[PDB]
Amino acid sequence: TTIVSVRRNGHVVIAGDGQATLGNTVMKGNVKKVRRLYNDKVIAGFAGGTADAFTLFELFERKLEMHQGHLVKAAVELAKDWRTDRMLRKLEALLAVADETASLIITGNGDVVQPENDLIAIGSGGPYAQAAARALLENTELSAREIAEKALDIAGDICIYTNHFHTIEELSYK
Amino acid sequence: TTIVSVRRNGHVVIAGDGQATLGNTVMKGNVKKVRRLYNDKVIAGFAGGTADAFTLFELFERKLEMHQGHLVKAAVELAKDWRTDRMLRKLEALLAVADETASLIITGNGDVVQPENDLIAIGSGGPYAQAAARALLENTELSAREIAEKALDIAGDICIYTNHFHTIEELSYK
Ligand SMILES: [Mg+2]
Ligand SMILES: [Mg+2]
Repeated sequence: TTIVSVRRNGHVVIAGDGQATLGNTVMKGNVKKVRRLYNDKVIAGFAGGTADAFTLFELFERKLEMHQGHLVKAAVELAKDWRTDRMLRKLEALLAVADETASLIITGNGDVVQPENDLIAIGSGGPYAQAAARALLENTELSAREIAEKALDIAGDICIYTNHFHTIEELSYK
Repeated sequence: TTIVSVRRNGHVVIAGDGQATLGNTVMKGNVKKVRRLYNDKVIAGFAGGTADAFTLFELFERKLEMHQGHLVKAAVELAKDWRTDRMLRKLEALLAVADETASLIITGNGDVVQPENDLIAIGSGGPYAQAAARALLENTELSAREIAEKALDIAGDICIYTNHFHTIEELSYK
C-alpha cells in the first residue's frame, strides 16, 4: 500500500495504489483508495480495510457539518472518537486528507499530524514515495499532480505490496 | 526519544527531541514533545504516542483543579488511575512534569518519582542526556536552560532514535 499528497501553486492532490495483498498473494489490483468528500470540497485516501475507511470517512463528514467544514477541528473530533469507542478501537486504518487549507494525517492511536509542507506519504510504500516526492519538490517546478504521479510509480516498483494502478483526486484553490 | 528537565537559580526547564521513529525509518522530525499546562503554570513532556500523552495531560489538569494545583497530589491521583483503569492500562507513555515546587516522573506502572536534584531524563536517549547534564551541573555555572540544551544535542548525536530538533518550555520562579 502507498498513498501520497502534494500541494503546490494553488493545487493539492491525493494519489494511491490499487494493490490489495493477502499474505504472499495479490487479492485485487484495481482498488480505489482515493475519493472525495463533503460536497467534493475535500479529498482523502486510506490505507486499511475498505470498509474500515468508509466508516471513518462518513463520520468525518458529520464532524465537518458540526464544525461547518473546518478541517482541523473535525479531524481531532474524529481521532478522539477513534481511540475512544470500543467499536472504533477495533478499526485499524491510516487516513489521509487535505483541502485548500492544509493536509494532515489521522491514526487509530488518535494522533493527528500535519506534515512539513503538507507532504503526506503513508502505506507500506510510503517512506519510498516520500523520498521521491521530497526530491522533485525541491529540484523541479513540476505541478503537484506531476510529482504525486511519479512518486507513486517509484514506490510501486520498490514496494512489493504496491502496484501501478492509480487513482487521484486533485483540488484547485489558486 | 529523549527529554530532559533542569532546575537552577529560580529557573526550571523541560526540553525534548522531535524524532518519531517507525521501525528503522524516521516518521517525523519536528514533533512537539514539550508543552505547558494549567494556565502555563506547569511545564511537561512526554515519551510515547502523541495522543496517549495528550489524554494523560488533560486528566492531570483535572487532578490539579481538584487539588488546587498541588503538583504531587495531582500526580499520584493520575498514576493511580493510570494503572487502574482498563482503558488507561492500555496506554503506554512516560510523563515528565515540573513546576516551581519540584520536578517528578510518572509511569504506566503507576510509579511516581522525584529525581535527585529534580533532574529528569527519559526516552531511549535519556540515560545519555542524564550523564551529560550531571557533568555540567557540578562543573559549571550554566543556567538550567543552557544545560538542558547542550545535554539534548549530545543524546541526539548518540541515540539513533533522537534528533536535534528541540522544543523547550522554561519556567521562572526566582
Ligand atoms: Mg510491487
Ligand atoms: Mg541521530
